[PDB]
Amino acid sequence: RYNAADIEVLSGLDPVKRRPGMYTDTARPNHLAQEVIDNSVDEALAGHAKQIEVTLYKDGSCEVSDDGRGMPVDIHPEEKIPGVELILTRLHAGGKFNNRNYTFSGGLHGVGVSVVNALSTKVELFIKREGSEHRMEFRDGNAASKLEVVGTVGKKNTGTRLRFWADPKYFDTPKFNVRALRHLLRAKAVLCPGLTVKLHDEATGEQDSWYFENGLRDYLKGEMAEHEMLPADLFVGSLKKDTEIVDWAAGWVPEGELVQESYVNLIPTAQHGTHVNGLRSGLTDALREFCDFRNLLPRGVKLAPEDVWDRVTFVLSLKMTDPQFSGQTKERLSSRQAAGFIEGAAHDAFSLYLNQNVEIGEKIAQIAIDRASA
Amino acid sequence: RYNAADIEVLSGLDPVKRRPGMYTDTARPNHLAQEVIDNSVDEALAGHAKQIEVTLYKDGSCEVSDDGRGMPVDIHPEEKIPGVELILTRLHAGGKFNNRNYTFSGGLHGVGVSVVNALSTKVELFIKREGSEHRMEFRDGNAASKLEVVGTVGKKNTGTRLRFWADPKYFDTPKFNVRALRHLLRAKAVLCPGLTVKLHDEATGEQDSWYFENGLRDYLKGEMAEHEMLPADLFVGSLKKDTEIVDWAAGWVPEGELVQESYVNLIPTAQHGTHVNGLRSGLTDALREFCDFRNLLPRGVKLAPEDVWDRVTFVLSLKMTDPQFSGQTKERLSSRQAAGFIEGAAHDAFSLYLNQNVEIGEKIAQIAIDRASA
Ligand SMILES: Nc1ncnc2c1ncn2[C@@H]1O[C@H](COP(=O)(O)OP(=O)(O)NP(=O)(O)O)[C@@H](O)[C@H]1O
Ligand SMILES: Nc1ncnc2c1ncn2[C@@H]1O[C@H](COP(=O)(O)OP(=O)(O)NP(=O)(O)O)[C@@H](O)[C@H]1O
Ligand SMILES: [Mg+2]
Ligand SMILES: [Mg+2]
Repeated sequence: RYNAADIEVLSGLDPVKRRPGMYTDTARPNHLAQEVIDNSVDEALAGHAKQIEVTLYKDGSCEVSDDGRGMPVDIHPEEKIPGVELILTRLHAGGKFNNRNYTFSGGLHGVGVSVVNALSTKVELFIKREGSEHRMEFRDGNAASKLEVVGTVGKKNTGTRLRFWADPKYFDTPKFNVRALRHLLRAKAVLCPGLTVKLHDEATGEQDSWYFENGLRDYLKGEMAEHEMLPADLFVGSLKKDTEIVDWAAGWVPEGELVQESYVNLIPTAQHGTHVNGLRSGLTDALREFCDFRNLLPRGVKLAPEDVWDRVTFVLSLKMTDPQFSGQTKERLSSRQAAGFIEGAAHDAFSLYLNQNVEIGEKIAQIAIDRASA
Repeated sequence: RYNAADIEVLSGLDPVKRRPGMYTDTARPNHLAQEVIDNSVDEALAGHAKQIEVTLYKDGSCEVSDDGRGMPVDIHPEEKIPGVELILTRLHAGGKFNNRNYTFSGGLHGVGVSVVNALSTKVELFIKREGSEHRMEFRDGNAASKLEVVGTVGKKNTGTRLRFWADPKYFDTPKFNVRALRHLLRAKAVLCPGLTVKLHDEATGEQDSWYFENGLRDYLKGEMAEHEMLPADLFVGSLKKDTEIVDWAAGWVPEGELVQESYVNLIPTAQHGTHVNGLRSGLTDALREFCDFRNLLPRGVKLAPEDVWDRVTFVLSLKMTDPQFSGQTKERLSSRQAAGFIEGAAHDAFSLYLNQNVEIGEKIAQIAIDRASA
């Protein structure tokens, strides 16, 4: 029949092994690498790392090296294991449930690295802290070694280096999408100024290396260099509040295909969420108030946000303490705070731009008016 | 600094309370009710329940009652607490990790009910099993009462009744979307024939009761009675293989707005996924093997899936052992197996309909090819 005994409890990393679809993208191990990139970028965003180096080995493994603080090797006071063993083997264990150890961290669930380990036949990592370099190895998510000291290092030579071999049984294909991972990694250098990011595909000999201090405008200009945007130089804005920061570059294109990237604590949000909603409302408000204060609007036509957005190319990078994502892969942002904050920020900053740059704003407005009439 | 002590381990329901966005749609508590609905529908899908009754009380709470097997009240052999206590209190604990207690269940993660309670100021449930009626109450996710024997019942009166009071701090709005929950509940009666589904919103004066012995074709006809489809009588198909079942009704609409509903073990998948991709592939493949065999397709123009799919209206219901969803909200199905299974079923079944009903099959092709003209 049906009793309490028929209720089974998955513990440790087993929930990830039995249903990985809810913890990662099972199409490719790219998002597993992303999880490791993110923890390195989070160290970078906290002013502790200045270099992320990603290597795609010919044996299918991927490795991420940062010069951040290194994940703790110390013994957990109420968990009996060294921190790294705890981090790699337990769900909902992480340093980012507060805003003490990381301010604007991409990681929030304490699940990321553990998913990598749970879905990797092998994980080998080297941590450098307190003058000593350590090594720990895992197999099929289980601890495969002890906390080894492999060498001595300079006191301030710190960092985490993690290399994982994705188990092909959990994925439609074990092959990495290099173009996507290349694009992803460069944007991390654009969005975290001062961070040097390198990628090395040992299968093709590719090397790439990025460093940008103030490059959001030039980043989006470069991604649509073939197309004619207006303003030709890409309206950019910003707003800081030490709990929320927003940066964006936006343009309107009469012809061609649209770059539309959005980010939350440097994590890409493919289905965009609420922060993109605020940018649309704010830009729309500033544009329907510019069409009316100047009577650019034929009569009978009213601008819907859809008309504003149909031909926009934007790059939105929001940073906030405690975002709210809909899943571990973090594809849309559902924080309701974000919609208003960006709408206001963009509404003020675009209104000033238009009343300062009247002829350009008209040419913007005509693109929206042409979409609404249609 | 930053040592192992700074790594926090959230246990119990604490992960849900600190980051509810990854476990539910925090825009409104609708998805909390869905989790309770889903567990009742799974009892129905296992041939043990024949009526689910949903009541949206004016005090903001929701209650879902089924006449199924009732969730276990005995003590778990290795967890020491009664089954209901384990179900409500622990993550990744369920009877749906195998195909023993439920064959085609919507639930797969063992997390659903725990999320509802974890995000509710109060939860009160009644179970009917073993001739005795039990009751247990929760507050803020914690057990607030014991497993009380509140009454006696007949041997064959069995069932589960759960009432939860969603904590308003976790949600953008505490009011339920009745239109959405109304539409949802009707699909459960349509997709599980013989199941009687009742909705009672005590605030809207609304009462509803759904029962269909065969309603898939009639369901889509009613939702697109406002537009003229082709075939006017709605091409439908089906296929069973003792591991997966697929049912669908599909039509092509020259004018009006397209209803496109997809389901996996009766759980709605709004961002459809692989089951819809296979249906699109099968129907498109079958239509060119018809446009080319009957030479209705101009050459130099080719039929792509987008052209077939541009104006399709479908309702697709897949049932399979071990689906794979991308998140707790189960918005996309990523099982790549399902894509092929439906493609074959749809490809064979659509080829037959066209070759028998060609004057209709032609007018279908005209919609697809004209759409390709652009
Ligand atoms: N490169 C690193 N350097 C230092 N600490 C790290 C590093 N990578 C991971 N950590 C620690 O590992 C813990 C858990 O990481 P992880 O499993 O990725 O979950 P999370 O990053 O905290 N949040 P999420 O990724 O959304 O599940 C964090 O609390 C960090 O303190
Ligand atoms: N109405 C019910 N009748 C009988 N058993 C139930 C009922 N509701 C819940 N259960 C049991 O409680 C377990 C946990 O349910 P739940 O937390 O909703 O997750 P799940 O159904 O296992 N899968 P998921 O919904 O994706 O998390 C189920 O596996 C059932 O065994
Ligand atoms: Mg992380
Ligand atoms: Mg469930």
